[PDB]
Amino acid sequence: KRKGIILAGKQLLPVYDKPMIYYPLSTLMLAGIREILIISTDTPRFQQLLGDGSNWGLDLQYAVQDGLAQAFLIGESFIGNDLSALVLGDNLYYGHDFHELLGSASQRQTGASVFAYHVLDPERYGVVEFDQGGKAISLEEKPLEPKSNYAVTGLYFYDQQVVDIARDLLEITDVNRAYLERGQLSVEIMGRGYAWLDTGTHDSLLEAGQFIATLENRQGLKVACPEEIAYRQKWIDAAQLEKLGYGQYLKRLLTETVY
Amino acid sequence: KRKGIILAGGHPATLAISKQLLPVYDKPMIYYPLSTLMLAGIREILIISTPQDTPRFQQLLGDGSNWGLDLQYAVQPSPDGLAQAFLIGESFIGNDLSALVLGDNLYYGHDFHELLGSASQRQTGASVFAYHVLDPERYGVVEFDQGGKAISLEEKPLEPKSNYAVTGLYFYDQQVVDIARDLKELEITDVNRAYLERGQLSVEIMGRGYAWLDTGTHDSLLEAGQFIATLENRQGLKVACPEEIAYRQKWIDAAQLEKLAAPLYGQYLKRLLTETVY
Amino acid sequence: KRKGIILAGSKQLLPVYDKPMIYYPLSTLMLAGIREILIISTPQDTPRFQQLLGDGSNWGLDLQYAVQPSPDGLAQAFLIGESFIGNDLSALVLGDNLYYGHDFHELLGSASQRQTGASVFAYHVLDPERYGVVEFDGKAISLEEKPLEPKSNYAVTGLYFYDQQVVDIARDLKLEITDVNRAYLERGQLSVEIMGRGYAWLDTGTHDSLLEAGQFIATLENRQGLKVACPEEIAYRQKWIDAAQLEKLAAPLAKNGYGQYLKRLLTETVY
Amino acid sequence: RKGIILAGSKQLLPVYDKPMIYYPLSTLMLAGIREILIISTPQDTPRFQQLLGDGSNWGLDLQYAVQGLAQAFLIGESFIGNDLSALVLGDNLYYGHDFHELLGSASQRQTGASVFAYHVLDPERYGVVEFDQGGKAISLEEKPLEPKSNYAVTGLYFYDQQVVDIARDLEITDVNRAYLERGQLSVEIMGRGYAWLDTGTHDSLLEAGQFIATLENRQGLKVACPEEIAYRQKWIDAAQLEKLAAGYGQYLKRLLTETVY
Ligand SMILES: CNCCCNc1c(N(C)S(=O)(=O)c2ccccc2)c(=O)[nH]c(=O)n1Cc1ccc(Br)cc1
Ligand SMILES: CNCCCNc1c(N(C)S(=O)(=O)c2ccccc2)c(=O)[nH]c(=O)n1Cc1ccc(Br)cc1
Ligand SMILES: CNCCCNc1c(N(C)S(=O)(=O)c2ccccc2)c(=O)[nH]c(=O)n1Cc1ccc(Br)cc1
Ligand SMILES: CNCCCNc1c(N(C)S(=O)(=O)c2ccccc2)c(=O)[nH]c(=O)n1Cc1ccc(Br)cc1
Ligand SMILES: [Cl-]
Ligand SMILES: [Cl-]
Ligand SMILES: [Cl-]
Ligand SMILES: [Cl-]
Ligand SMILES: [Cl-]
Ligand SMILES: [Cl-]
Ligand SMILES: [Cl-]
Ligand SMILES: [Cl-]
Repeated sequence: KRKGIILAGKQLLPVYDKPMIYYPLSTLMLAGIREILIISTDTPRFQQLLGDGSNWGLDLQYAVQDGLAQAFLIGESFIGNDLSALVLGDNLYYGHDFHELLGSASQRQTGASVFAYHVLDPERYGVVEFDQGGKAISLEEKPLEPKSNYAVTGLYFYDQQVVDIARDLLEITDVNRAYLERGQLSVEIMGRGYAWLDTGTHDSLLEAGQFIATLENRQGLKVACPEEIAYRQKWIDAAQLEKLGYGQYLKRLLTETVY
Repeated sequence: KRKGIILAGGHPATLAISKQLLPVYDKPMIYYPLSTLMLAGIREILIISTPQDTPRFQQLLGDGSNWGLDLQYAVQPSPDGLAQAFLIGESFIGNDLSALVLGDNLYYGHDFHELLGSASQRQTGASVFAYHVLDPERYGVVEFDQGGKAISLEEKPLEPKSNYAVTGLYFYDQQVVDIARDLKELEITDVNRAYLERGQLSVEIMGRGYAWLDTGTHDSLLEAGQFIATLENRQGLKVACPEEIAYRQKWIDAAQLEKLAAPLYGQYLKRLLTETVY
Repeated sequence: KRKGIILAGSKQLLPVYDKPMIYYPLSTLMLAGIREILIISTPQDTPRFQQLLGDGSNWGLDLQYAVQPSPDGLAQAFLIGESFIGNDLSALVLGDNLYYGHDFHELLGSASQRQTGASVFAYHVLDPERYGVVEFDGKAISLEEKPLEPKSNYAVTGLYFYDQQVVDIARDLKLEITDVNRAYLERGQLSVEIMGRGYAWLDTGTHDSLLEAGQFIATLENRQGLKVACPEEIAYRQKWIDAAQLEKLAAPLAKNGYGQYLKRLLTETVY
Repeated sequence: RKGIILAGSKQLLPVYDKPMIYYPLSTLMLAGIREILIISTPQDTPRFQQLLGDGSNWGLDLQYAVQGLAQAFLIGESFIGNDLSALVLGDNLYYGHDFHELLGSASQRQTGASVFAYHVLDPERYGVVEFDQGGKAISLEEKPLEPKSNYAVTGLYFYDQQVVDIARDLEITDVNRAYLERGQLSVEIMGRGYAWLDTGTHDSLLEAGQFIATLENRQGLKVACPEEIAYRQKWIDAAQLEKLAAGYGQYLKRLLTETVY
């Protein structure tokens, strides 16, 4: 059992054709996570949008929020004794093998898993330094002189240790460094063939919109449609999808094989 | 040995410069299919184009020895079909395995090196890629049975059997030249159907996680440009930079990259010498 | 008579969305009523423009061609085109500039109809250091070529209207267009008209701006069902070519959206 | 002249750097209108109230009412009273040189109605206006199957004291035809040099966003910033702009210390 947390501290704005929250929600769903806590300021508006999630075969809970690590304190009782995963509300991911990348991370039963991605702008993120042999040797939160161009993405997989590490503090980078110092941090490369886009500024929200529109209008498939992912995980049956351009798309999913 | 062919066929936007010489954002369109053949490990490449455009590719790309490639050039007298590439490049292909790419196609995704590697390493039959599109009527369409086996190909069908379009990327064994010779426009789809009829066609799915973009219209060239710019300005890495791929294949050494970087894109090539990229 | 010069120092043969970049500055000179135009470019690019545009008689224009041996400055255009200009009023446009807005015919008309001094356009930009910057007291008091500390955010556009003085001013320079314009300013014969924020003046000179310019034109054109800076349209509306000539020009492009567009111009009133 | 914005949520979505409602709001403000009624759904009316307030921060008087497009004159009948009126739709964006003067001219007629005709690829989606050989408007059709022209009537309407009673007796096109039938409809051409964009679909909202970003990042000026328009109309002084300003804040500060023509 692994439980999910989305921290939305903007995430109700659409990226092209659906609310921004649908991307991190879809990401946790693709990783096989069904029990998800949405932490925000906005909490009632997410409740109004997403409900308890039983329409999508999910169990959605809500909590209200001083730092990203604070999510483990707020969701401590939600996490209980289970493995956890944390996603940030303003990140979207796209690529081939993304189901498998998440699967591998979510299936480790010990330590923590994070993803390093080559960016132009590493100073804006957690930066991970590698030695000559490609081993992760240091983490720095928004460094003035980055040790590498490899930014840690807003996607984190944690074992039962995280709550107690967070308690002894609030930077997510300190949590991740505590695992690294114990030799229990897995840093997987997210290859340049994957797209990890910021949706956090006026410019990047626009770029992300154009990016999704180009893929979707080319393929005739949607990126990060939660009802599709639910259906393909077999968390909802054809009857439930039937009940649930977006409506037309869901109908098409019942009458087409997509590989 | 597998040998590569890039077919760059043929207003008023393109009256001063053929389509595959137009830039997609920051580099000439030909750099994408060129980079694709290079990523598949192909170094000996024939560029077929119009009598007018062949000299301009020669002027842009040279013999390719700067990038550790062997580039040759041939002309297509008139646009009498895509299969005509095997007739024109028959002597270039000889008795070797071959690969055909179309000049106006752009590919991007994780495991693309591995997808190409697998196809290029088969020593028999033909390998093509099926991609889910909104607009299947514009392409070769591949129909699948309940067990996911390919059962038919149709060139630009009025009523497509599926949404799975065959991409502009083709891997062929020694049979292709003789199959092409016996065809009666000469369609690549007829070549592929001849393999399918012999049970020697491998149709690999190119997953929705890969981007296969058209660069063939004013609208799609613009979309493709915005797509590459977004990735490149996010990553600080280039898509389909031939000098990078050459360097990473170890077809050129750091000394050769330095020389190529000096006169120029140039700043980017210099950065490649002083950074580990996984 | 006012004679036009397009300096394209290749970039101006690249398309902005649906037509070659040169069609924008060409259309701009045409909208200003200029029919006799000299296209100055490199020895390599001059033949390619000749191949694209011809003598221009298809569009009721008289196009001539000259070469710039090496890129020794923008003012060099008046030395190269000295004989082409002769004793006539002149206009200079740069090959990588795109203009769009309401009253652009009237803005150009007014400038082209002055029979004395020089007329330039000041446009509020985020990035003034990249251009000639004009300082105001609303009277223009100074010009600086790509200043490190700009006196204002008002950039001088790539669009210049000159009287018979320009050739002799250019002859005595040591070669910046800004020095030419300052020589007029020093004589109190420089007219600096504001190009309002309601007009779009876009750079097409980098990978990023060429893309932005492309998206900009596509959005207008697909919204309106009208083209921006289509030379055959402007020629037809100036009555430099008749319906018969437009029909002939449309026929061979019949295949595509551009031929179809020219045919539509014969059977529709557009205000 | 009193203004009505009908926003029938979509008009709270941003076009690049500001809420969509800021464009039609800025349009009424540029036309010199300070008293504006925002009509929306029972659900969205409170959200506009929360965003915009009574508008006194921007030297405006903003009122709110809840909800065909002609129904706006019935709902805002008491708001309009005996005054001239102007109606804008919540999902339309306008840009061009002389837009202050185009609006000024329309807003300054003291009789009949003024609308704007714009050449579009897609006339069937709008009110279509037909012209005779002499450029006179001879007919209006609401979303015709066979459009008589490519000239769409924009979401921008100027009305005299007659409109409430015409509406009482529900398509905006019928209201406009009633004026046309009385020979009291002025149809001004909005030239191709102006941009009139739809922000009503996923595709057009994206296009509109890219369009505004390109202009704004080129000029270092904002399109349809209400605080700027208020300041330039002298409805608020430098002191009030300073308070409101305390990238968008930085922009308002810049407006106090720069001459912009
Ligand atoms: C062929 N396997 C790869 C799946 C394609 N991958 C899918 C993606 N991606 C393109 S993704 O993976 O990059 C992604 C997922 C969530 C958010 C953002 C991106 C998607 O958006 N939706 C979808 O249904 N699948 C198929 C799918 C989903 C779940 C199951 Br279970 C099975 C299929
Ligand atoms: C093995 N790392 C994953 C590959 C990343 N893949 C790379 C891509 N891609 C994003 S791609 O593969 O999608 C692609 C390649 C050619 C044309 C179009 C797309 C690219 O453009 N350039 C590059 O150098 N590589 C690394 C690379 C190249 C060659 C070698 Br050999 C090793 C690395
Ligand atoms: C009728 N006055 C409005 C002009 C609309 N203006 C036009 C523009 N503009 C949008 S523009 O003016 O901004 C412009 C012109 C050239 C290059 C770049 C922009 C245009 O591109 N094409 C066109 O035919 N006209 C009509 C037209 C042209 C010439 C004559 Br003569 C008559 C009509
Ligand atoms: C010559 N100046 C006319 C307007 C310039 N143009 C302005 C525009 N435009 C670009 S616009 O006019 O196309 C427009 C306005 C509102 C909504 C949509 C578009 C604008 O957005 N804001 C602004 O302050 N002005 C100056 C300004 C405004 C008010 C006064 Br009063 C004075 C100056
Ligand atoms: Cl981190
Ligand atoms: Cl990769
Ligand atoms: Cl095929
Ligand atoms: Cl995939
Ligand atoms: Cl100057
Ligand atoms: Cl203006
Ligand atoms: Cl109407
Ligand atoms: Cl106009």
